[PDB]
Amino acid sequence: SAPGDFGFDPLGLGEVPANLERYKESELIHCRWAMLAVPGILVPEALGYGQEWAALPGGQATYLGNPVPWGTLPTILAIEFLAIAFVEHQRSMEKDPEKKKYPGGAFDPLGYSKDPKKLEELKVKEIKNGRLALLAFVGFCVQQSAYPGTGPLENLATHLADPWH
Amino acid sequence: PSLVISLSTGLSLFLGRFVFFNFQRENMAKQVPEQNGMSHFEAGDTRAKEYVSLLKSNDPVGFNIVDVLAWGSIGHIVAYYILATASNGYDPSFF
Amino acid sequence: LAEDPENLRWFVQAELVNGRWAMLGVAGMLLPEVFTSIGIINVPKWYAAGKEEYFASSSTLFVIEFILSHYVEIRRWQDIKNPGSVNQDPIFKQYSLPAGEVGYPGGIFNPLNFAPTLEAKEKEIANGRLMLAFLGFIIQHNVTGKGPFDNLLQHISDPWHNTIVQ
Ligand SMILES: CCCCCCCCCCCCO[C@H]1O[C@H](CO)[C@@H](O[C@H]2O[C@H](CO)[C@@H](O)[C@H](O)[C@H]2O)[C@H](O)[C@H]1O
Repeated sequence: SAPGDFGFDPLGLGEVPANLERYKESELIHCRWAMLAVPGILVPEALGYGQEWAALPGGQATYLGNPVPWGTLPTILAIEFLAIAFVEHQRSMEKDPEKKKYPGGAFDPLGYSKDPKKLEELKVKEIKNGRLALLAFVGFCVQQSAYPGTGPLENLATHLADPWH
Repeated sequence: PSLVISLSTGLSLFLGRFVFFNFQRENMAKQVPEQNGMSHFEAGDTRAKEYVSLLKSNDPVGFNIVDVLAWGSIGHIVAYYILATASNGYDPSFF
Repeated sequence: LAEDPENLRWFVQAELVNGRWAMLGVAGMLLPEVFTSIGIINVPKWYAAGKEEYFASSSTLFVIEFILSHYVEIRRWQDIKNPGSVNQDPIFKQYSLPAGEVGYPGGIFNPLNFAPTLEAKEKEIANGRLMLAFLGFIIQHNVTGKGPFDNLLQHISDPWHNTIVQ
């Protein structure tokens, strides 16, 4: 109920009209990577055999020498958060109208500034699928966010289980 | 179990972000501006602050971590030595 | 300087929803009294359908329905601040547009209107209460009992019972 109608400008609007949801576009493509991750299942009866980094047997190729720290996790991790600061640097150097430097004077006549630099530009369909995805990630994704030690084995009865520990 | 040098690796992540500027432009301390002697009026009650100067080496010396932190931490600090060891020196891999 | 009432929309609409649901509530009872035998709490479940599966549970039933009741109810909300319900027969009643000799304010006593053919939400006035206060009655007397009226042999005469609890 946060979007229960409220918000003015640079904070209110400004932060969000595309901006934060245009950054919540990442959320969806993360949940495109993650819903490029979960689809390990998605297709039943599939051909698999095996992989794929499962429960730690011996990483990439063991290295000719004692693995750096220990575990596959820290070696693949440490890098990820430096080689992707690439994008946000570029994504956090913009402005919406014309670009020069920190120029003369450009606030408002007609045309009214602009719109999220990358506005809707129409196609108000990204958002209709956006909050649709957000509502999912946050929502009944908690169908698999509680006690999911098991997996898929439905056996006929009904649906739902009320509340309980 | 504990990556102990997970994080001492980690903290001199950042204070080498400190080896910084003793070197590169001009003097020390962006030369003592205001320290001793007492900038009037402006040291007065105040200044300066600037939400606009978190760049400069964000990109360059964000490598400083992986320096010592790589090949000089878990991978046996400088094996390429020899340079006057007889009143002793060595120095010898506790690792 | 706002002398007195007021209110309006208010809890005249407050009522009729009591009235007409106390009315229904007692359709609840209606059943077990002529060809009689079956009720009280009877904590139903509640009429129960086929011999093809449930089975004590198949689900929180009860719990759900009224998630639905729920946005239908925001809907009547979704009416009474700003008048929107085609028929329009509760908010003042139907007879389309009118009654609102109390919609823009200034009441005091204002009786109201609303059936085209014909008369009114009026002698649906007092079936309105008969049933609210009836419930009052109805789940008054459980808390000790559960049945009405035989003949003049030995029932309707109240023989011997047992305090309130105490
Ligand atoms: C809505 C806002 C909150 C309400 C609180 C404020 C109430 C208003 C106070 C009234 C202001 C002064 O009003 C004042 O003038 C009247 C006439 O000019 C005077 O009234 C007097 O003169 C009349 C001459 O025939 C007599 O018939 C009256 O009985 C007599 O009371 C009083 O001195 C007083 O009533």
